[PDB]
Amino acid sequence: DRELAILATAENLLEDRPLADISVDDLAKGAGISRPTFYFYFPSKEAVLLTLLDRVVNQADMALQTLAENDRENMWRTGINVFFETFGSHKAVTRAGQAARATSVEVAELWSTFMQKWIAYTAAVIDAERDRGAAPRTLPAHELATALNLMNERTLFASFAGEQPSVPEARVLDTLVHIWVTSIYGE
Amino acid sequence: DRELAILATAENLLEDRPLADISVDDLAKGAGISRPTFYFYFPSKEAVLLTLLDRVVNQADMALQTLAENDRENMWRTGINVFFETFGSHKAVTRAGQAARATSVEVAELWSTFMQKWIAYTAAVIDAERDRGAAPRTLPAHELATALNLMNERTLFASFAGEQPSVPEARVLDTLVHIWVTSIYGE
Ligand SMILES: CNCc1ccc(N2CCCCC2)cc1
Ligand SMILES: CNCc1ccc(N2CCCCC2)cc1
Ligand SMILES: CNCc1ccc(N2CCCCC2)cc1
Ligand SMILES: CNCc1ccc(N2CCCCC2)cc1
Repeated sequence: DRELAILATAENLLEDRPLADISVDDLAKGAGISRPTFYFYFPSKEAVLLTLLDRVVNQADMALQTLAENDRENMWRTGINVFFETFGSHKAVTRAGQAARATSVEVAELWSTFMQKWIAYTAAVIDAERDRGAAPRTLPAHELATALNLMNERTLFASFAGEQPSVPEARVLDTLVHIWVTSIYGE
Repeated sequence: DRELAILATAENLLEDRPLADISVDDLAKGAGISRPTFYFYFPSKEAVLLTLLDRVVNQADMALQTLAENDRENMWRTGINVFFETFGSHKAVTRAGQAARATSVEVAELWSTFMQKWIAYTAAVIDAERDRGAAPRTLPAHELATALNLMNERTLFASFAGEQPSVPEARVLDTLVHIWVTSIYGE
């Protein structure tokens, strides 16, 4: 399938260079198609990135939904790990998709919708923990959930991209889980 | 002074539109100078932004240094508030400077150097709290400090920019302080 070959080529090329340094000819060439055939499937390379990002985000969303449908520290660690493993398996798409937020309304909306959904879920679990007496009623659950999920987005991204500063990738899950558990269950 | 007029004009224009939508003629016109006179002071509008960002970051750094040279929850709240009030007083420069990270090595290095400095300081205070028995020895202090400061960067930025999702600006200091205090002092 030619559309899949375009997507595979784009992800492969994003490992080596940013989207600005990839041409439609590069994408068409790697996919084994002509430039006009490429434009049948996508109007631009930015549309290719949007489709790649949608597939990665959808993969994380489906894994989280699978977890949601089935100790306290391990509960949170298993969910945070979905983000760690899913986006960490597509670091080039993740990095390019984060950068495209500044210039693409569709990319920004894709990220925003996903984040709002799992912030709302986080808040609902915190509320449930408070209802059963396991967690104290401290901050508004939705505000706490927002900050913790923004921390995870920024901190996981830093670890993936090798940024300075960053938590080493091999330490970042423990670091985030500690902060989540102490801030959710601590007085 | 013509350089200051350029900087003032750029900050004023960044409140209304991004840097891509501001021309050197716009900057020169607002500053009351010609285009070639502008290029005496700055080689590009991106250099103007870099200078603006350097002034804002330096303002925060000097305020933090003043605090460092002079209860536990209030100690952390007063320091986090430096970031809240300094960058919140220059939201347009802050937003443009964050966006320029993706394309400017000098902007990225400016942010990185500042962040590394106050992560190192945060870690040193955490270590001091552990040395005097006030905080438990849980995560490596530098890793904990890294995640907490990345949370603050991402979460304050979201609140300033009106992003969705975000913590409301009037709630964001309480939210961050809670997470810092529980994760630093909690077992
Ligand atoms: C039964 N709840 C399973 C579960 C499902 C999802 C999560 N996460 C926690 C990390 C943020 C997304 C939601 C945590 C636990
Ligand atoms: C509620 N949203 C939680 C969330 C947490 C982390 C992320 N990211 C996405 C960017 C790469 C790091 C993981 C995205 C969403
Ligand atoms: C005596 N220590 C004062 C003090 C100075 C700086 C801070 N911050 C805390 C927020 C991150 C930057 C460092 C906290 C407390
Ligand atoms: C250790 N660095 C801490 C830090 C915390 C917050 C920020 N930001 C800068 C972007 C706007 C929100 C505040 C920058 C640095």
